[PDB]
Amino acid sequence: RVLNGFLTPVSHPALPSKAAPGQLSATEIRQALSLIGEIEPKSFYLFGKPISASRSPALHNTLFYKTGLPHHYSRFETDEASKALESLIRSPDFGGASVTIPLKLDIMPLLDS
Amino acid sequence: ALRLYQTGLRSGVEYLDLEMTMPDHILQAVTDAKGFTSIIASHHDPQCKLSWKSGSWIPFYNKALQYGDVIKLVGVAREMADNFALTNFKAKMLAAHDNKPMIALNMGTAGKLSRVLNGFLTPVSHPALPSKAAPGQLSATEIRQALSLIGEIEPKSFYLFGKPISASRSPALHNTLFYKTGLPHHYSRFETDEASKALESLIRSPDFGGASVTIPLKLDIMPLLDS
Amino acid sequence: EPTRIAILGKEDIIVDHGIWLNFVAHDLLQTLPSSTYVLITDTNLYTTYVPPFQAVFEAAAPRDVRLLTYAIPPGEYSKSRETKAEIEDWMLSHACTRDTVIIALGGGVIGDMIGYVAATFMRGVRFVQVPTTLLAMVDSSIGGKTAIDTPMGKNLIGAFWQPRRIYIDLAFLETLPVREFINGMAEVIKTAAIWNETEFTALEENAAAILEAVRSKASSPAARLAPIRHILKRIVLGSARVKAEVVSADEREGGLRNLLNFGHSIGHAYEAILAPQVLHGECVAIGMVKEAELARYLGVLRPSAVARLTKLIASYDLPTSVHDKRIAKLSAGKECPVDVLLQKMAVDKKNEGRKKKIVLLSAIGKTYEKKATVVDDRAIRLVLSPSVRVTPGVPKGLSVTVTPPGSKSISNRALVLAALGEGTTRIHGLLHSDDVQYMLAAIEQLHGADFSWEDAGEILVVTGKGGKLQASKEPLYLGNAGTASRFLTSVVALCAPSAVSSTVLTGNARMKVRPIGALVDALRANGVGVKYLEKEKSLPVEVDAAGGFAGGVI
Amino acid sequence: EPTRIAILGKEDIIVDHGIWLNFVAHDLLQTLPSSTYVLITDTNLYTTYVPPFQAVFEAAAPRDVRLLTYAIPPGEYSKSRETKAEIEDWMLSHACTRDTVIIALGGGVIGDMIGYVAATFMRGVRFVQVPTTLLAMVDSSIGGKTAIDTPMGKNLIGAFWQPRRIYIDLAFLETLPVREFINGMAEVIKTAAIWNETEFTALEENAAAILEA
Ligand SMILES: NC(=O)c1ccc[n+]([C@@H]2O[C@H](COP(=O)([O-])OP(=O)(O)OC[C@H]3O[C@@H](n4cnc5c(N)ncnc54)[C@H](O)[C@@H]3O)[C@@H](O)[C@H]2O)c1
Ligand SMILES: NC(=O)c1ccc[n+]([C@@H]2O[C@H](COP(=O)([O-])OP(=O)(O)OC[C@H]3O[C@@H](n4cnc5c(N)ncnc54)[C@H](O)[C@@H]3O)[C@@H](O)[C@H]2O)c1
Ligand SMILES: O=C(O)C1=C[C@@H](O)[C@@H](O)[C@H](O)C1
Ligand SMILES: O=C(O)C1=C[C@@H](O)[C@@H](O)[C@H](O)C1
Ligand SMILES: O=C(O)C1=C[C@@H](O)[C@@H](O)[C@H](O)C1
Ligand SMILES: *[C@H]1C=C(C(=O)O)C[C@@H](O)[C@@H]1O
Ligand SMILES: *[C@H]1C=C(C(=O)O)C[C@@H](O)[C@@H]1O
Ligand SMILES: N[C@@H](CCC(=O)O)C(=O)O
Ligand SMILES: [Zn+2]
Ligand SMILES: [Zn+2]
Repeated sequence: RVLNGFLTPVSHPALPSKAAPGQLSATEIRQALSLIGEIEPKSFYLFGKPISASRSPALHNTLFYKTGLPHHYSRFETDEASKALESLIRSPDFGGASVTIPLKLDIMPLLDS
Repeated sequence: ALRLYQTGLRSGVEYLDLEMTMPDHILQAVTDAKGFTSIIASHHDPQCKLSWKSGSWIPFYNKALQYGDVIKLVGVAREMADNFALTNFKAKMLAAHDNKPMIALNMGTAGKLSRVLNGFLTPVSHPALPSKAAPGQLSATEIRQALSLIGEIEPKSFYLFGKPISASRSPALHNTLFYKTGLPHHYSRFETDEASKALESLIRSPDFGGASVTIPLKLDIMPLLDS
Repeated sequence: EPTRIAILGKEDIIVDHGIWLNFVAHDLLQTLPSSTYVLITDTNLYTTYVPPFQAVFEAAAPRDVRLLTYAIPPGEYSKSRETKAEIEDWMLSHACTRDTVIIALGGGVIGDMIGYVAATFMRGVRFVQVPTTLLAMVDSSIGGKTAIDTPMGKNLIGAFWQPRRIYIDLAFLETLPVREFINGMAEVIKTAAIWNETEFTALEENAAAILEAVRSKASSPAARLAPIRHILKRIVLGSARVKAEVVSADEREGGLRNLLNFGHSIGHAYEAILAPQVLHGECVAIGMVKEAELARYLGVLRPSAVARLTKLIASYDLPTSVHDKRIAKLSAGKECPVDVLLQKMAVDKKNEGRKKKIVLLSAIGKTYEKKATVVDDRAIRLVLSPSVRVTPGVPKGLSVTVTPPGSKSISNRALVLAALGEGTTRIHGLLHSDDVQYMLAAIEQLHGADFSWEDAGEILVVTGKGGKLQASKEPLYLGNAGTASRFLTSVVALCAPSAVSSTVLTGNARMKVRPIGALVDALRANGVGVKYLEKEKSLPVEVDAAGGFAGGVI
Repeated sequence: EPTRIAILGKEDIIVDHGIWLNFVAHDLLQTLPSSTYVLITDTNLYTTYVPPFQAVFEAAAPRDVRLLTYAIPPGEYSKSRETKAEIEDWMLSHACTRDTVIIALGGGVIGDMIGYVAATFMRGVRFVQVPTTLLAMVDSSIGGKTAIDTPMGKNLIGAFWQPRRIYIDLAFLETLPVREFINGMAEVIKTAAIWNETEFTALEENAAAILEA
């Protein structure tokens, strides 16, 4: 069930039964895949400042945990869209990023589309 | 190396890892003075020159067999299949030589499954350590919860027998430790004044993992137990 | 002196020296023309022997001709269904067609596996054999038996498929390890034991000299083997000719070819359990001893022959028993239960249905039948088993004449005082012990007597030289023969000074810590010089070449 | 009217009707004596045609003789390295020795696979062919070409290994499905096209009548 990949039938704890005995939930399979190399972890970022009191990391890390993914979201304070920023953005570890003040406009040139 | 190997043996270490690549004159010297130390005869293949299917490991297995109390062979997985072949290989070796157990792994993130399925003396990491000894090794807890997701560690029911146990902290205690250690087991209440026939249904069930017993059943339980 | 050997009506075996890197490439291209040549060996051999052949071959080959190369892992585990598929799938990657000519470079593992690939690739293609081990030169490469192992046992799936050529380049023996040399000597001993008692006798004498040379640390691997270059040529030619003739007479093993599985009925059963850590020839050695002991139990083989075969096997440092300390060490104490051995013997290919067939020696150099003989399970079980269940009962009114083995006390003396005398004595019932075997060779080298056998070794013809012995320059190795060292210490004092003024008796590691103090005290007292060479009051001992003792009081 | 046909110097092909459940068992026991007979077919054929043969055979066979049976999955996928090993490992479970006589009951997939097993088992053992498809009666069972497929292509690994007997019982065509009939007509057309323009012309006229029936 873990290794099947395509349209794996799953269970869910809120349902009264399991359709078949010993089927795993989407979350369980997804965290099983994570424990083996099959869902490779990714870095997610918040770009801008001030982001000391931003709830985005709490938000996305919680959803990663809740959905069974191994990804991680973190701070990256910066006033400008630097060459050091685009190292992270173009890294193969890059999963995605939120962008807030003052970079909502200045980021666009670094992106392809 | 020789002096370092002897420092290990002199220190009375329970296991000592010598590589099979070491020259014969040192393999002999360390083997002769090993005493009650268990020798792990090891070989690693980081450049991926060897193969599980083809049997290019046999020459090392044959060598490790006569030097080690435990064989440790580690290769590289490029694809998921490379873990299947390893598992098959190990099984064939244990059938042929029951008396010398094996640690068999694939490095890399592709070979994470081989760590889960290895079973015997799997090397692990821990988050509190600064690095991982090898890239992509899993922690004991991670492997243990990986084993749980595949049913290699089948879940078990744990119980608290007696009364009153409404305000007992045992369930909080053991369920937390199950979660913390990576086990899939579950602990629950079962109030009862007597050691009933209904109690021993749970106790003799194949789902039974164990149980705490409190007032008033500490004495009345013993006849139901074998030993 | 490139000698060829005929097999199946053509001289397709050639035995020479240094033909791999000249003759072979040219002979392939001229006698077996093809678009595609496939050279397969193992990982141990590849980088040493393949690249130089490629250079030679690709220089000689024409424009539209190609040479493909591949190495498989070494050892028994490669005689497998997987390795077969691995090779075949690789060949088909390069669109190898039916005209392909395969070159098996290696020992019997390569010979058997690659030959079987050749036998089945596109329902059969041409291949040649280039044996690189002693075993393969004297046995595996000849005969066209190809196979793989399954989990059930040895060579259970395969094909008869004759190579177009067998190129035996004796030079490959130069880089061959000592263990693999001894391994192949098992097949050499086997061939002599079933076919030629004279070659057998040569193998006995050559044993000491062969091992010494093979274990030598001389200035090159070639100079290492030079002192026994003539012996090896005799062994390879001789052993190859026997097989070639046997194979010609009986290619598909309808009868006569059974004889080449001497020691293999039981040997292959051990090997199914002990491989890959225990080698084939090592198992054959153990099996030969049990199949001899079986024949002895059946009253078909004389005990003297069994002792003689066992001693030969042991003198080449092969195992005589499954309980050898080296087998335990290599196999991690792997057990071979009788029930499992019999289960492996039930799929021996000589068997006619449930009836197990085993080659029984009648004497050294002869076989009971010119094929394998049906043996009862009960007898095979008794030989393999460690314990005996004795059924009570002996025939009513029995009367028998039984001769136990000779007493070694009276037999050891008999040889000494016959050798010292004038005239010629025939000794019946002599116990051919280690003391006799080493004293006999000792006196031979002292030119003290002429020895000779009759009735297949049961009678020792001794013509003594009346005490006129000659001091040997070379020391006399005795092993751990106690009675021998004691008798010879006083006997070798009789020999007149010829090459040297003295003559030295040495032996085993165990002999060197064995007392002879009182006897040396007697010789010194009776005017015979004698100095200890290592430890005091024990061998080795250099003892003077007087014309006997002084005499008088002793 | 049992007509025999000569191949490689002997009349080892026999073409008759209803010989599977009488003649074949007796001919095996009389002309190819053995301690062990191994009858291998596929799952589609087994329960229809094997049990009645076992009854006949075990009634005729002497005391110390045995008949082993085995079915492999049907179709091209069974001409494989695996199925080969599966059969061989099974045979060796029952200590099949060199005297074993294999009976290939089925079409060309069985003929090719089981024949190749026969060709290599203990470096070759005796086997016979009992073709049950039109194709196998007119092509596969004759000639001794045995092979398996690899991922690369068709019949790339195999062996020339002639059966001692080829028993062609036309009655097997009775239960053969329509598609497998048409399948074998390709080999029949082929043979006529390379060799005989008169048979070819007959195949033209017979086409309408054959399909209808
Ligand atoms: N076909 C037959 O009739 C026949 C006869 C006897 C044995 N066999 C079979 O042969 C096999 C044994 O073959 P083997 O004893 O040659 O073992 P082998 O082919 O594995 O060779 C022995 C080892 O020595 C190495 N080696 C070979 N030539 C060398 C050289 N010149 N220098 C250095 N290293 C070298 C090889 O790489 C290997 O590690 C067994 O499986 C046995 O069943 C077959
Ligand atoms: N060796 C040769 O010379 C040669 C010649 C032609 C074809 N072949 C090979 O033969 C194969 C094709 O053989 P095939 O067409 O016989 O396929 P097949 O053996 O799979 O049989 C066809 C199908 O019909 C079923 N069947 C067979 N006999 C039946 C019966 N009496 N009643 C009902 N069902 C029956 C089988 O179970 C199977 O599903 C191919 O792999 C081809 O390469 C070999
Ligand atoms: O402070 C934050 O975390 C954020 C603020 C807004 O700009 C959002 O649009 C942004 O995605 C996240
Ligand atoms: O109520 C509880 O949690 C318990 C109370 C004690 O009797 C303990 O001995 C028992 O194991 C658990
Ligand atoms: O003189 C002899 O022949 C011997 C006498 C005893 O000591 C024996 O124990 C010894 O083996 C031989
Ligand atoms: C298909 C497969 C299932 C399973 O076995 O996991 C569940 C079932 O409901 C789906 O139809
Ligand atoms: C052996 C194997 C390791 C691994 O590859 O996970 C870790 C290393 O430290 C051990 O020696
Ligand atoms: N020595 C051969 C015997 C078979 C033969 O050559 O006939 C072997 O080990 O297989
Ligand atoms: Zn052999
Ligand atoms: Zn066809």
